[PDB]
Amino acid sequence: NVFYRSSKPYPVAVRGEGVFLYDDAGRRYLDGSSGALVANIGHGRAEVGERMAAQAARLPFVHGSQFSSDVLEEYAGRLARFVGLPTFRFWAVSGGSEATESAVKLARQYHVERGEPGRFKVITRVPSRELYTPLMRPEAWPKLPKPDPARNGAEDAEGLRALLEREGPETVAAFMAEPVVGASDAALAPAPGYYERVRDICDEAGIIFIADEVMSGMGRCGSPLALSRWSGVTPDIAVLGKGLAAGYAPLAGLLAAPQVYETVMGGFMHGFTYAGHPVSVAAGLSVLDIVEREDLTGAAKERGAQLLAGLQALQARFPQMMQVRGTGLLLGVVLGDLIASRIGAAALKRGLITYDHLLLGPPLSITAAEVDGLLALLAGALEDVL
Amino acid sequence: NVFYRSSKPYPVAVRGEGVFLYDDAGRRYLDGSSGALVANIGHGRAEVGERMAAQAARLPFVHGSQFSSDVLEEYAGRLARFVGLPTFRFWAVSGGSEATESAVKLARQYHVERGEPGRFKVITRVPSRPEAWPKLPKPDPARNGAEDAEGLRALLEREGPETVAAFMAEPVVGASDAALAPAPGYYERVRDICDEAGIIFIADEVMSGMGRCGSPLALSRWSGVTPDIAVLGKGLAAGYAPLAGLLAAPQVYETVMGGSGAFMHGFTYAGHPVSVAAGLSVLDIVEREDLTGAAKERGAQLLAGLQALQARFPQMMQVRGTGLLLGVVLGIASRIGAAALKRGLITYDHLLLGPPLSITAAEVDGLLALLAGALEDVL
Repeated sequence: NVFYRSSKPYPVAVRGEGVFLYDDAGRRYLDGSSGALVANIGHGRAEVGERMAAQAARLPFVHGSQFSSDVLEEYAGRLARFVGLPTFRFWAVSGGSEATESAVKLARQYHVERGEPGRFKVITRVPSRELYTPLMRPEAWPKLPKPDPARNGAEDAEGLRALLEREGPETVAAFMAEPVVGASDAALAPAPGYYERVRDICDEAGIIFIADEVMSGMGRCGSPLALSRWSGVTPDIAVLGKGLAAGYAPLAGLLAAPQVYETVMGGFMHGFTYAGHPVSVAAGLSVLDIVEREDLTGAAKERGAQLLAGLQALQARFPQMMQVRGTGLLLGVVLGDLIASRIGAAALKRGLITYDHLLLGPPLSITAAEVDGLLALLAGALEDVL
Repeated sequence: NVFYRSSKPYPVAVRGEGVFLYDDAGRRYLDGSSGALVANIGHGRAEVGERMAAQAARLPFVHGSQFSSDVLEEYAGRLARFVGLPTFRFWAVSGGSEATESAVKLARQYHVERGEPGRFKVITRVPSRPEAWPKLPKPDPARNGAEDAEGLRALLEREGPETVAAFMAEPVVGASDAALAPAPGYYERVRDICDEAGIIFIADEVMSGMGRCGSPLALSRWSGVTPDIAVLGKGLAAGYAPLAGLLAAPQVYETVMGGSGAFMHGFTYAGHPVSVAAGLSVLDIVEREDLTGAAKERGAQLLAGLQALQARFPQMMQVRGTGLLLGVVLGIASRIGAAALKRGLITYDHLLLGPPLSITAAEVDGLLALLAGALEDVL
């Protein structure tokens, strides 16, 4: 009675242990992409399950329009401190899209509250009521060129000033970007100096800098927030998701600078039935305890380096691997002729889960031996197809 | 460090037990609207917690583009059977809006697969591009059910059925018009009109379903009528997990699968094992404690209580109720809600009421006593 996403055959999963998944045929798979870069701390954590059970028995649900909860109050502070934004305000939601839309809405409202309704444009980067209707206009979404990792970071970032100049800085509300790109361009990352310059340009222009960390955050890239890898730069709004509760509960949200929060509170949103959901928040808190206790951020750095080195080593045997990239445990492989689905299918056949581009990112808790196993499975898939 | 929704006070809740909530200040509140008609089986069900914990320890997450799960396969069948749509296909998502969005996209894709891309309009009903969303007048229970529904056919002829993909409606209206329900014969006529027009009938039971209105699905109260797509949420996991979804008739499912063979690619947590496990546990309880039957009994008691109050407060222009989904039309509601909260009663010119289906007879009387006090304060 399941409405499958497509007519293809869907294996039925029955168990998840660590970095592995098992189906109802006994087949075992190494979760090379943590599902969709979601299962950051691995599968089968009884610790998280116990925490969710305790919250369900104590206080499972309250609607945010009526009550806050002790677990949300606790988690908000814990999360803010972990990511290095101790004074920021946490807006909890159930998914990444809700979190992203909340961020955009907030950026727009911020300027309207300050008496600057002319600021409505939201700049985004390739390849990633009456007060809000301007966001519906095509002109509200100007595009910044794709970053060029081979160019001096600050110089590359200056492209933002150029765009602002032609758009008219007084018409711009914000600039939103994934510090390290996800699926759109597998693990593409700007050169050093890029975000430091972006932060400064945004401050000069008076626009809100939104960091989309839905995929790159929570230790994934070897740092609490990937943006911090660039001289500790901090955004005005950080968007979180997927890895927040690491697959244990539908949890996402954003962290807003005090200035932004206070502006909107003076003079935010209504729906979201499960926004701030106690059981889901408890899952996030338990996951955070683990991320910190096991120093998975540090683990992502070490294991990420090992996996990247392995992918680079494979290029000699498979020169069809046009480019290999990685920041922490968010890596990418660009393929070409001297398909990503063809190699993905072959990988699955061999028991390797993956996301012309291949996005890789196993659980931050993966062991060194398991990283080598992942590489061996990938080599087999490449051999089958190439 | 919490980003509150507004500058007003948001008491910090710390415990939920049965139909009661308690804050860190010691205060107790009677959850008269189950939050937002979400907590259908009451608060603090350790049973559900244990089921979620067991799932988290066994298989917490798989992405639907890669794997299905044994718990989802189990739940899909159990849910389908419980709601009276045993052969329907379950599409799981994490929230009501995702479910409704999915239903509309499915209805539109259905016609595209059949070579009728012109059918793009989705008819909805007041007050639940503009031209793509025709509006049917709100129901009039004072009018004959079939007579009232006939307006849908007239609207179809006005719009041109060849340009319509579906008709979506809440069997019993929610907050838009507190518990407004059509007269007998309404949906029976709707079903026939849709069949004749060849359009998809979508029943939005996100608030009205899962026993809320004294039936597995509220639509069934109208001669067992079944939709082509039933949208569910809220009461699904009853506040224990963000879970929602839709059940599609085999005809609809097979048409998409037999055509392009693909539906949707978004929704990271769609089919989420832990949330689905909560839904399965909630379903076990709903069936075991016959909460659908309870809603009918407790609902009749609460409605009678509201009608008695109406005799005292003529400002209560209308008092309505279907199972435990009730409404009070005033001729104001906001002030009553504020006065009620001060007295310890949680509420949703309309007042929507709907306590947990597990509420006891004594607790219904307690709810009525608190409401009476709030009414006296304002009226």
